[PDB]
This record gives sequence, structure tokens and C-alpha cells, in this order.
Amino acid sequence: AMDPSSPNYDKWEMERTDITMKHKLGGGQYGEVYEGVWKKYSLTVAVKTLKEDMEVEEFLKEAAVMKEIKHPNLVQLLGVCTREPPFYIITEFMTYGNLLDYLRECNRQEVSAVVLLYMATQISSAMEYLEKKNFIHRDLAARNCLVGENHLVKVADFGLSRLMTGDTYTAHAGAKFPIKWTAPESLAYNKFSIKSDVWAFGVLLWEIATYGMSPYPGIDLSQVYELLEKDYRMERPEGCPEKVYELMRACWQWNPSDRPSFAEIHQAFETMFQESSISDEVEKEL
Ligand SMILES: Cc1ccc(NC(=O)c2ccc(CN3CCN(C)CC3)cc2)cc1Nc1nccc(-c2cccnc2)n1
Ligand SMILES: NC(=O)c1cccc(-c2cc(Nc3ccc(OC(F)(F)F)cc3)ncn2)c1
Ligand SMILES: [Cl-]
Repeated sequence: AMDPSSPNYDKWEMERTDITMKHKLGGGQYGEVYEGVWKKYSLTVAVKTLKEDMEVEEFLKEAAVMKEIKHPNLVQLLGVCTREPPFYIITEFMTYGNLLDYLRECNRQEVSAVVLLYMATQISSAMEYLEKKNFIHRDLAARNCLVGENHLVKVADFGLSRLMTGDTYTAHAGAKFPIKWTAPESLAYNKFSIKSDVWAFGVLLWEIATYGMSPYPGIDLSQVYELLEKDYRMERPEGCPEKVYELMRACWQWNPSDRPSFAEIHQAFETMFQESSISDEVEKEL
């Protein structure tokens, strides 16, 4: 099946022995994801596998989806091993790891307002692409983005809901939801769409603007929906330019139809500071 002449050929299928498997990534925070080396390229990779013994079809579904998407700001599929168990999905490795930790740990002279704007812009580009292709993310947040060289940011989906410890994800409607990132219509009506990703993007924008603070700080999960329904929204973070906060507020429109498209959001990021410096706005606000 590995030869192009074969009727069973799949360009994505790679030789398992081409990859040298190292340790589990990030202590175990990603489940069954391992650091790897793709031998012939001397390239470090991330390798997702299945744990011993119905989630097989979900895994294969993920591999199929990843074959359909290609964008500079979406984590890139490099290959799979899905002919026989154990199944692998191989992606590029991103030097600086997840964006949430990166924000919390970064040198702030380096990761200035300009860099933060670039990170937000890149994420909106990935999401504009997903929007165009009629995909939904379903769990957009800083914890699901990666950071590489020169502040490159890629959107990922690590399937965190039943891995992550703590109260980021909590029980809701038979599953685990990240309540503070979840659009109200998703919480209340189980309605997910690109517009519920827009809501989540607004929360992610707030994470960027605060260098990774936890959203709705000090507010009980039990109160989030009621507060949002009564028009409460997180306040503008310290130093946040008004035009950026306006964009956050647009993402958090109660009616999903009133929220901007990711194409509109990306355009806004390109125009917002075309003639003016984000550094100057932050300074003005402070
Ligand atoms: C090894 C692997 C296997 C699969 C995936 N998959 C994805 O990241 C992903 C992204 C977008 C989609 C699109 N999808 C559309 C439909 N909706 C419902 C879900 C999202 C699907 C999968 C990533 C990885 N990469 C990965 N995983 C965990 C950790 C890391 C990692 C950690 C630290 C440094 N560098 C890399 N890297
Ligand atoms: N040391 C300081 O002067 C100080 C104190 C508090 C906040 C900040 C601060 C805020 C800040 N905010 C900020 C920057 C960019 C931004 O746009 C985007 F979200 F990234 F798109 C939205 C908000 N950027 C850089 N520094 C600095
Ligand atoms: Cl989808």
C-alpha cells in the first residue's frame, strides 16, 4: 500500500519506523501525545496515539478532518499511521508550547502590545479559513493554541475536555464544557456554530489582552449564564485599546447573528491600526 502504483495508496500514510518516539509531551497534559523525531528530516514532531482499547472512529474522524485543512495558522498534519493499530497522527512540533502558558510566562518587553496584536490577528486568520471551509472549532481558547518561532501562532484542538484537571471544564448537559468560554446559546440550547466560535474568540482576545488571566475572575460558574443574560460583560482590561475592546464586545453579542464573521474580525485587525500604533493606544489608556 506504501507504493504509488498501489490502488491502496494514501499520500498521508507514513512508515512508523521513520519516527523515533520519545517521551509524553507536557508532563501528560495532552493525553497520549508524544515528542517524536522524524528521522530522515532531523525534525521534532508531535505524535498523537490511542490508549489501550469506541473512540477509534473519533480518532479516525480527526485524521480525516486534518487531511482537509491547510493554513499557515492551523497546526499542520505531517502524516498518519492508520493502516494498523496503534494509530498515530503526526503534526509539526511548536517550540514554545501552548499559548496560555506562553502568555503567563513570557518576557513582557518581548511580548509587547504589537506582538499581542499579531497573535490575535493570526488566530483570526485561522478562524476565517475554518469559517470559509464550513468547519466549526467548538473549543477555541488560548489553551488550544501553540506558539513557535518569531511569535508564530497556530490554532489547534487538543481534545482537552476530559483530560484537563481543575475547573476549566465542568459538567454540563452530559459532557464537560469550558463554561467561561462557551456561547450562551451553546450552554442553553446546545447550539454550536461558527458564531459560537466567535464568542469564544472574544474570550480568547481577553486572555491575550490580560497575558493569560482566567476569565470572569472571582465569579462563580453558577452565575455566568444569568449575568450574561442580564447583559453583564467582562470590563475592558487595563491597557486595552478601546477599538480592541469594542471588537471583544461585538464578539459577545447575545444574538449569534449579530456577532461579526471571522472574515470581518480579520479585516478589523488589519485596518484598526493601519494608520496608528497600538503601542501608542496602550500608553494612552495607561
Ligand atoms: C499530535 C497532534 C494530533 C492531532 C492534532 N489535531 C489538531 O490540533 C486539530 C486542529 C484543528 C482541527 C479542526 N477541527 C474541525 C472540527 N471541529 C469540531 C474540531 C476542530 C482538528 C484537529 C494536533 C496535534 N498536535 C499537538 N497536540 C498536542 C500537543 C502538541 C504540542 C505541544 C507542545 C509543543 N508542540 C506541539 N501538538
Ligand atoms: N507595564 C505596563 O505598562 C502595563 C500594565 C498593564 C497592561 C499593559 C499592557 C496591556 C496591553 N494590552 C493589549 C495589547 C494588545 C491588544 O490587542 C490584541 F488583543 F492583541 F489584539 C489588546 C490589549 N499590551 C501591552 N501591555 C502594560
Ligand atoms: Cl465542523
